[PDB]
Parts: sequence; C-alpha cells; structure tokens
Amino acid sequence: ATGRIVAVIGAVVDVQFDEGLPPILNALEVQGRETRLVLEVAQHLGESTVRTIAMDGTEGLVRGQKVLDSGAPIKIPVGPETLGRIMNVIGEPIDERGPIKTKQFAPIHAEAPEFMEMSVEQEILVTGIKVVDLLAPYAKGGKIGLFGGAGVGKTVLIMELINNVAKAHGGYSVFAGVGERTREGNDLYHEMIESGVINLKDATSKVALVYGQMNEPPGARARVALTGLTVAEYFRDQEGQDVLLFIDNIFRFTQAGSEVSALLGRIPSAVGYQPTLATDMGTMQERITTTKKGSITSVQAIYVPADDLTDPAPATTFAHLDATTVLSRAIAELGIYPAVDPLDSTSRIMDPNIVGSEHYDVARGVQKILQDYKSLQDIIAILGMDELSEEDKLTVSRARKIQRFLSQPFQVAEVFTGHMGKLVPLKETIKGFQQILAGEYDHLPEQAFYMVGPIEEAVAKADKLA
Amino acid sequence: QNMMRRKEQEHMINWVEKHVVQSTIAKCIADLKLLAKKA
Amino acid sequence: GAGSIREAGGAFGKREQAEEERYFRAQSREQLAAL
Amino acid sequence: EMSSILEERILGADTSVDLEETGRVLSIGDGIARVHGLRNVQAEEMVEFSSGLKGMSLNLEPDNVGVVVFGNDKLIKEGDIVKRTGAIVDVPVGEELLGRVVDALGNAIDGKGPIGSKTRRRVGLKAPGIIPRISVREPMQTGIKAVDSLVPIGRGQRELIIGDRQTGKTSIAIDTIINQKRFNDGSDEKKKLYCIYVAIGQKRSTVAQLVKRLTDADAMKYTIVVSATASDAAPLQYLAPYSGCSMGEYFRDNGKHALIIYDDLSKQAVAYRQMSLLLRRPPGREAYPGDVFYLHSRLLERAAKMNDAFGGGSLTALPVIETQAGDVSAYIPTNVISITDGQIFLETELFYKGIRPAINVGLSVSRVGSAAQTRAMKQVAGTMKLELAQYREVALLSRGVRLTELLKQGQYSPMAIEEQVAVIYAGVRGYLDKLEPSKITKFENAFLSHVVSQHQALLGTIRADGKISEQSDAKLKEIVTNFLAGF
Amino acid sequence: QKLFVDKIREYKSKRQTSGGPVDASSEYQQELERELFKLKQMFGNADMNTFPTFKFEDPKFEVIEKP
Ligand SMILES: Nc1ncnc2c1ncn2[C@@H]1O[C@H](COP(=O)(O)OP(=O)(O)OP(=O)(O)O)[C@@H](O)[C@H]1O
Ligand SMILES: Nc1ncnc2c1ncn2[C@@H]1O[C@H](COP(=O)(O)OP(=O)(O)O)[C@@H](O)[C@H]1O
Ligand SMILES: [Mg+2]
Ligand SMILES: [Mg+2]
Repeated sequence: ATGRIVAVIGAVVDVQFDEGLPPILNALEVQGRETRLVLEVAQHLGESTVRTIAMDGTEGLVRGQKVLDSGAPIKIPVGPETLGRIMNVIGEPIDERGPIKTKQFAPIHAEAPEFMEMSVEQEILVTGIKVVDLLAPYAKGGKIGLFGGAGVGKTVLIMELINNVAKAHGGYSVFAGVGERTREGNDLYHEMIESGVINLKDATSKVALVYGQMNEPPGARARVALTGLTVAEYFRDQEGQDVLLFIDNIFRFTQAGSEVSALLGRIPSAVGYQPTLATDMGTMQERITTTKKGSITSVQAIYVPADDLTDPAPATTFAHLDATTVLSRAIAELGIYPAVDPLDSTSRIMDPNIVGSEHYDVARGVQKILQDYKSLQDIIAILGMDELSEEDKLTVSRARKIQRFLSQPFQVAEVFTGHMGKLVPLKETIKGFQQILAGEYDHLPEQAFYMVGPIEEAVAKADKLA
Repeated sequence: QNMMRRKEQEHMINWVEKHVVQSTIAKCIADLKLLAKKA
Repeated sequence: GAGSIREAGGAFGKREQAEEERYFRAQSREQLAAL
Repeated sequence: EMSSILEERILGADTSVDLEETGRVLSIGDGIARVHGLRNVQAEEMVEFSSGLKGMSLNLEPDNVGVVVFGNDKLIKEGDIVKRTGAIVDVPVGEELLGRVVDALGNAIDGKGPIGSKTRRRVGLKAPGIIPRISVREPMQTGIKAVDSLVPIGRGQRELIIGDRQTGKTSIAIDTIINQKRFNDGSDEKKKLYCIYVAIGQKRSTVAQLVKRLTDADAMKYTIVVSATASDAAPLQYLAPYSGCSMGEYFRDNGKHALIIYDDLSKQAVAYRQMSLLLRRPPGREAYPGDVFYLHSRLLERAAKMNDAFGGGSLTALPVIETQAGDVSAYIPTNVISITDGQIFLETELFYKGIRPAINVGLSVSRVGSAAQTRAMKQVAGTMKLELAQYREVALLSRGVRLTELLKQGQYSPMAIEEQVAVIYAGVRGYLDKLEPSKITKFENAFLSHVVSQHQALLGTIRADGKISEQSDAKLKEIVTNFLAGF
Repeated sequence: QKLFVDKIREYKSKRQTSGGPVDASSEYQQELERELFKLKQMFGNADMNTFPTFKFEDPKFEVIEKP
C-alpha cells in the first residue's frame, strides 16, 4: 500500500492511504530520503488517514511525499550475532562493522508473557556493595531499579553493577541506552572492548548493545527500550539463557511518550504527562520479566524529575520492581557514595525465611537505629547535641558510624577518587554491621568507617589516623 | 507427561487448521438458501 | 499564631506533650493523696 | 486427547449464524473506538469486534459511539464491524470460581479449564437499600493482634487499608485471607468466610507470588483471585473491582459471608482517569474525571450485612489506597476515607522502628468498634487500648512498651482469637512488666508453644464461650504464673 | 458442511500418527528437550527414571555425666 503525507508536526506525521489502510503499530517507509525514515502507525483517524510517529528526524518532509507500508511492525535482527554489536531503534548497525547477519527477525511489539509462565524462585544475587547487599538485596531474575535525581550516581552505580555482575556472569547481557549521553555509550563500548567482554575479532562477545540517546527525536527514544527488550526476550526464550538487561535511562521512555503525546491530540494528565502513562509503562515493563523459559535479571536506572519521588513517572514505576535502590541528594552531599537512601530502599527478598535470621536481624537493627537518628535530627539541629540523653547520644554515635560504614569506594571510581575499589562479600557486611551495632567499636572515630571495605579496614584506618 | 500432553496437543490443534485452509461453489448456494431461512 | 509548636506535631510537640502530662500526672497523684 | 477434541469440542460448538445489528469503526486510537451505527446499542453495553475482541459502549454521542476496548486496539482497523451483544457487562458468578485465578471478565488465566459457572451477574448493579441491611455485629477475624484488638472489623464493614509504598498493606490483606482457614474447614457454617482478592494494576509476577503464598498455606480452596495486571487495558483495570464485587455479592445474597480486597483502588482510579481522558471528557483535579468519587462510592456501598429476611449474608470490603509521601490529604485518599467505615493507617516511620505491622493506633479507626468483637477480646482490649493510649501520651511507660512489643507480629503468622486474647491477657494483667523488652517476643513464642501444646481445654472453653469467665481467668492466671516461673 | 466434516476428518486424519507419534511435528523437538531440561533443573539432577538412593544421618552426641 502507498500513501501520501498530509501533515507533519514535529515527530508526528499524518499519512492518507488511498487503499489498504495499515494496521496500528505497523512500520511505514518514507520514499525519497537519504537514509531510512520509518514511521510507526499509532492511530487511525478516519477518512483513510493514519497518524504515525517518526523514528528519525522529520526535516524535509513535504506534504504529498510517498509512504509505503511494509506490512509488519519494526523488525530488528535478533540472535547470537547481535552480541558485541550496536544497533539503533530500528535495528541497524551503528558501529561501522557491516550488517548484522542473523537468520531471524523479531518485531519490537510483542505480547507480555501470560500469567501461567511466571516463575517464583527468589534466590539472592550478591553484588559486592555494602548497603545494597545488606538492606535491599537483589535477586537473580528479579527487576531492580536505581532511582535518583540529577548527578547523584545512577550511572556510576550501574557501571559498578556491570563491573561486578556482568563480566562475572555465565549467560548473556544486554545494555539498552535510552536517552543518555552519547559519550557514556562510547565509554561503555571502549571499556567493554578493552575488557574482552566485546570482542571484535571472533564470536566470543557477551554483550549486545542497543543505543538511542538524548540527541534522538522522541520516537526513537520511546522505542529503543522496546528494541533492547526484544533482544533480551530472544536471548531468554529462544536460547533459555540467563540474561542480564541493563536499561539507562528508563525514564526517557515515558518522557518521550509525553513529548509525542503532546502532538497526538490527547488531553494531558497530571504534570502534563500523557493520559496513557501507566498503561504504556505496564505494556513495556511486563515484557521485562523472568518466565519458566529463562531468566532476565533486570537493572534499570530511573531518573527522578526535580528530585521529586512523587512525580507520576517514578511513582508509577515503583510498582514494577522487585528491589528498589533509591538514591538521595541529601546523602550525596555528605560525600557518602553510593548515595543509597537506607530508609527508602526496599527488596521483596528481605525476608528471614530467604536471607536468614542473622541477616534479617542485622538489616532491621541498622534500619531501626537510622530511623532513631532521623527522629532525633530535629532536636539535634535546634537545641544542639548536649540536650540528648546519653542513650540518645549513644544511638546517634552508632548511627553516624553506620552511616559512614555504608559508604564504599567503587572500582569504577578509580579515576576520580583515587581510592582502591573494595568488593565486600556478604559475610563481611553482616559481620561488620553486627559488630558496629553491638558496640564493639564505640572507641574508633566515625571518620574511620568512611569509604572502607570490610570492618578490619575501618579498624586499620582508625589505627593509622592515631 | 502433562508437559508432553500439553504441547503435543496444541501442536495438534495447530496442524489441523493450517491444513484445512490448504483444502467448492456449493457454499455460495448454501449461503443463499440459508439466508432465506432468516425471514 | 501561638501554640504552633504543638499544632505542628514534630519532635518539639511530642516532647511538649510528654513534659506537660508527666508533670501533671505527678501533680495529680500528689493531689489525690492530700484528699 | 486422541478423539475428545472433536467429539464435542467441535460437534458441540453452536455454529449458528444470525442477523445481528452492527456498526462500523470510524476511528481507533489508544483503545477508544468511535463506531458509526449501532443505533440501538445501550449505554454501558458490551459490544464485540470482528477480531474476537470485546468492548463496552460508554459514550453514546449523536454521530458515533465511544467504545472502550477490552484488550489491545492493535487488531482493530478503521471500517471494522462492531456487532452488538444485547447485554450489559456481566461476569460469571458462582462457587466454582473458588480456587481459580481469573481476569476482569471472568476468564480463567490459570490454565485449569473453563469455569463451570451456571449463572451470570452484572457488574454495575445497585447496592442494597436501607431495609435489606442490618447492624454489623459478627466479627471478621484477621489474626493480626493490632487489628483484631484495637481496630476490630465486622462482617459487612468497609475498612480502608491506607499507607505509602512498601509499608505492609498487601501483607495485612494476605494475613486476613490466610486466617480464615481455621473457620472455613471447621464445623460452624456461619463462620466460613470466602475471601476474594482483586489485583489491580499490579505486576504479574507479584500476583504469581501471591497465589503461591496463598496455596502454600492451603488458603486458595476458598479464595477467588481476580487480576487486572499492569499490561491489561485500562478498561479491564477499571472493571476488575466491580467484577470481584459481583462475585462476592453472589455469596452475600445467598446466606454466606464473603470478603473482598481491592489492591488497590488508586490504580483503578488511574485507569479510569486514562479511560475517561481518552473519551474527551473534561478533567477535574489532578486530571481525574469529575465522578471518581462516585466511581469508588458505588463500589464500596455494595459491601453490606443483610438481615435474616434476605439470608443473613455479608460482604466485607478492604480497599487499599497508596499515598504519595504520606500525603493523606490528596484527592483519592480523602474520597475513600470519606466513603469507608474506618481506616488502618500504616507509616514508614513506624515500619522502620521495628513496629511491624506499622499500624498507627493513634490514627487507625473502626467506626463500628466494639460491636464487632468477641466478649473476651473486648474485655481485654478495652484496658489494652486505654493503657496504650496512656503510654502514647507520655512517650505507665514500661507497661506501654511491653504492650507495643506485644503488638508486634510476624508475617504470614495469623493467630487465633483465643491465643490472641491469652497473649494480651498475659500482657495487661502485669506478668510482663518484669521482663526486658528484648525477650518479650521470645516469651510469647515459647508461651504460645507451651499453651497450644498443653492447655487445649482452656482455649477450647475460650473458643466455645467467648467470655473469659472467672474460672477461665483463674486457670489462665495459674498457667501464666507457672510458665513465668519456668521462664 | 465443508467445516463440519473437515474438523472431524482432519483430526481423524491426525490419527495417522502411529508412524510419527507427534502428529508430524516437523519441528519444535529442538526446543522440546530444552523444556524438560528446564523442568529437570527444577526437580534437581538425579535420573528420575529409577528408585532413589539413600544415606541416613545420625545425631551428634557427647558425654553428659557429672564433670
Ligand atoms: N507484618 C510484617 N512483618 C515483617 N515484615 C513485613 C510485614 N509486613 C510486610 N512486611 C515486609 O515489608 C515489605 C512490604 O511488603 P507489602 O507488599 O506487604 O507492602 P505494600 O503495601 O503492598 O507495598 P507495595 O504494594 O508498594 O509493594 C515486604 O517486604 C514485607 O516482607
Ligand atoms: N559511588 C561513587 N563514588 C564516587 N563518586 C561518585 C559515586 N557516585 C557518583 N559519584 C560522583 O557523583 C557524580 C555523578 O555521577 P553519575 O552516575 O553520572 O550521576 P547521574 O547518572 O545520576 O546523573 C559523578 O561524577 C561522581 O563524581
Ligand atoms: Mg546518568
Ligand atoms: Mg502491595
């Protein structure tokens, strides 16, 4: 079927088909462009007219230009050949290494796995990070989210998770860059090349990259998450592998949806967001899940607009995650990195029957003492430290020691802090925090627990400063 | 057993349908006669 | 806007309630003795 | 099988064709189809698209009909044929649904075959009037100490569970559902409560985990789970509460007692907001439609307690509301607080202080209160409530700390009312102002083990009478003093 | 009634499987064995076609007299 463009407003292009109106979600190809401009059908308007969304720039589109319907949604190449490669929203190689020679192509618009395919196993995934492993432990095959405002450490934390978990993994990994800095994508590509994870000489690559960044029109930023989803879904279903799916940033999906919804002729909802925010987010997030045909350990960085955790997009994305790692700016100002908010990060495997009574008790005691310190904060700030009882003074001292101990130097930060990166096993974390809670270190200064690995290093730093 | 009984049966249910479409103007006559019975 | 420390309900309001009512409970159990 | 797939799955299939009134899709986008024709279609009538889909006719405009689609609008094209059904939206109701997981329209999604349902029931029916109802007297036992003691719930009441994210609302509902196991397999018929759980906008693996928790405790043989998860269309998440409520009204109208949990209603309000914004209806506060209060009130008004001339049935509702940063003064939270008969406030501050369940007893309310309690639990809980108040104003003080540490409870551990009243007895009569709080829970674990191992006759008399008689009070004094000596 | 007979014929024609037990599967065996493998790692690793072996443990004891 051949239509003709009858309207162009930003990323939204109306096409009028004289015969054979294409279904919704189809992919149309514009004729007469230097490169490939794909329009994704979004609505039917009547009068044999559809309202599409362009995957690339729309400059130079004339009213009356020819548009052919391909007959299927956007199809990307999937398979073991996409490993070590980079592809854009529509599945074209953007690494100047030639085509991607796969045997099968999968549409980026698939149905979510049904209810009877869900698996319920909740084994723990150890990361090597103190606060994460202690208070909000991750799970193999669960959905993880790293919330946080602008410049608090979402990307540093996700690169630390890649360093600790991705290369130490057995299955495959997929990194979908959704609306982030292109220089970060270049950094990741070259880091994975030097680390042997991506091998340009043979087929031993272990990561597939999908990149539509913040320089892309809103259609590409809205569908590149789906492209990454589709690659990971192939690696889960057709291979049975255990896949790692990293998404940064998943908020740009909703933001681009809002940008295009402005022009799609829809009454806006709260904070000017699309009326279909939660439904689109659900149809996307219900595909990122572990079934009984394979597991997908998903780590998604979630930007928070204006540091407001009640914004519709993060407030809607909370309900899709098995473990949330909420970063904070108030904690990041204190130099405590990672800035994970201990009294706001949760996990569904923080359960004594799962992690053990010892681990559960240590985590809950740490959280209780931090909540006590938080309750005291007001009086401490106004009437000074003196007016506390000595019990309150001891609670405050232990809580500040725990706050310093939750900090940790990251192996990815070896270039802008100088300190060696510490990877703390789970036993060291539980033991150190149990000891600090028991009062075994009420003589060391609080600056001795700052930016260390296990508790022995805190003791050694306390000795070194004296 | 229940795993094999399920997939083999749904493969069975898929075989017959893409087989019948592979496999006659009496229908157009039957449709004309069945339409008169609506009244 | 007087009484705002108690209307807020933060730390300085809860301790106001505690201080005041412990004082008055002591005074009440002492006044029940003199009767 | 080998022949049982044609014998009646084909030979019996009702392959009749009939003259049906139809319409034609003018436009379709974002799940809202504008159908030209259907001159005789009724308001809120279920229609059927040529591609097997289904939809409800909401807007009846002069030139078209606004049909919301129960599914994915990708399969619908302009010029498609929309055929009438002639019936307003209805769901299958019956006792066969007990043990099934269904979606918002009553279709089985657990892969166990069709539901053997004989009768159907509308979803937008009218709640009972003033005459068919009677006072809420029977107690709905949750098994949670704080709820069953300080915020008791009756049968026919609408108790709101409200709090922020990850504070323990779903866990309260799951404990309440699991606890009814003792009554459901017992002998007394009018103590059986058939639970219903509606999952609205939740992740699908969360509902899978929940079904696993409820089948591990063998609590699924009497539970219906309606699930309109996040990937389901907005009309399905908007219709799930009404479908579940009709499934419970079946029991309520036939002399039985049901319980329904809407988890949660914030997501139903969001789905309704989307569905109504896409119908070009003017938005109100926070872009919600004007009639969202009506949306929730006509749903929570169907949880009633009928009199004996109507069977004596019941339907207890436990709506769940999520609040943003503890803001209880929002639009939808204040609506549902105005509708319900009390609240169960959960806080994250109390949750992280070791108080789990984090039920704020200061703010938690039960507008029916004592009328929904057994006599023994009432006798102990009056003094317990007053002592806990007195402690909360001066935060005696050691007795109050002992009582709060008594209120703490584990997850998926719903006690009996007899054991609950024995524990709060051993707490309020003074036998615990001698222990240090760090061993209080230890004492209660060991004490419950000892009592259920040795003193089944005292608890049997408690369960039979309902009062802690002077004989029972004396024997319980004996048991607690002897065990305290042993400890 | 081309569709009355076809649904009963083609299924009766599907009874022509005694030679090929999977009704002329013609594919999906490559992924069928993956299903049981996922099912096997769910039940463990032992060969579930034979009787289970056993090794029975004994309690840990000491001397409990008056020291
Ligand atoms: N009574 C309890 N005791 C101990 N832990 C609890 C208790 N209730 C809940 N939790 C834990 O606190 C967390 C809260 O889970 P829950 O689903 O019950 O809260 P929620 O209100 O449904 O939040 P959300 O729906 O946003 O996930 C869970 O990890 C749960 O294990
Ligand atoms: N774990 C950390 N250790 C040391 N510095 C950090 C850490 N996390 C963040 N930072 C600092 O804060 C800055 C923010 O980094 P980034 O992860 O890109 O934030 P975001 O991606 O959320 O915008 C970094 O430049 C870094 O200097
Ligand atoms: Mg970043
Ligand atoms: Mg919940």
